Amino acid sequence: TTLERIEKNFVITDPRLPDNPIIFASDSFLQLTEYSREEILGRNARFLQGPETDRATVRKIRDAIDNQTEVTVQLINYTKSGKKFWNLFHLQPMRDQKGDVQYFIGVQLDGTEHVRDAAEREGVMLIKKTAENIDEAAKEL
Amino acid sequence: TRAGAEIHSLPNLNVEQKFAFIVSLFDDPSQSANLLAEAKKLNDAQAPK
Amino acid sequence: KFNKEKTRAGAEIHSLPNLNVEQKFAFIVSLFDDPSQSANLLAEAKKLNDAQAPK
Ligand SMILES: Cc1cc2nc3c(=O)[nH]c(=O)nc-3n(C[C@H](O)[C@H](O)[C@H](O)COP(=O)(O)O)c2cc1C
Repeated sequence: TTLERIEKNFVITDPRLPDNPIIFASDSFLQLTEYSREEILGRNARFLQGPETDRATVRKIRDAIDNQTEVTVQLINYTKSGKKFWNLFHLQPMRDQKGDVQYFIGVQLDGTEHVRDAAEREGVMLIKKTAENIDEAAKEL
Repeated sequence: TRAGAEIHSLPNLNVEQKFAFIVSLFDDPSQSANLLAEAKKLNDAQAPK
Repeated sequence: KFNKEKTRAGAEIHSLPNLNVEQKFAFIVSLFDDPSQSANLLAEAKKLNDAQAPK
């Protein structure tokens, strides 16, 4: 299917279920993070966080979800085995024709460090296009 | 109408049942008709009725 | 008497290796709430179990 043909790291969550759980995780995301579908479907994506994760950054994501809007930030995430990586992360809601929020989309791009300037511009372009591809692929669900 | 919104509109499915259907819809979208048929059957059965 | 069929199907769902406990409870409660639909619910559990197989 077209959603399965999207060769990027992403998850999709359902805010209408208690605690906004992951209901779809891409093949790339699972292998990058070392988790299986059985392990993380039904879980809030906060399991990616840990000791060196910046609290104020996580706060910005919380607030954007509360307000039902987009956000793009960078923060430290961990794999299952405990390996650190920087996540250039973009979030955005899927809405129906009346504007009601159906799901949240989240797209990840792994780095070894915080990026800025042209490197950041390129990464942001990649993840935002992907999110639009995901939204188009899932618009009947 | 979208599949997820339809699953959520059903009063008499519990949270786990709703989750299970939605995940199923996303993994095999070509089965959406069959899945929604089933969820409505269960919702009919679990009504206070 | 979908009684034997209901317990049979519940037993199988319980043993599916790629489903989590939330998903097992979803299908098992579904069966006991609508035993007539034992077959269809069993099939759906198996399709979900295969989709969650390791790659
Ligand atoms: C679609 C989606 C994808 C998410 N992906 C990540 C992620 O890749 N990394 C991360 O740290 N948090 C991710 N989150 C954010 C957390 O799930 C959570 O919303 C955040 O921690 C909110 O703050 P709280 O823990 O105080 O509730 C994601 C959230 C959504 C809705």
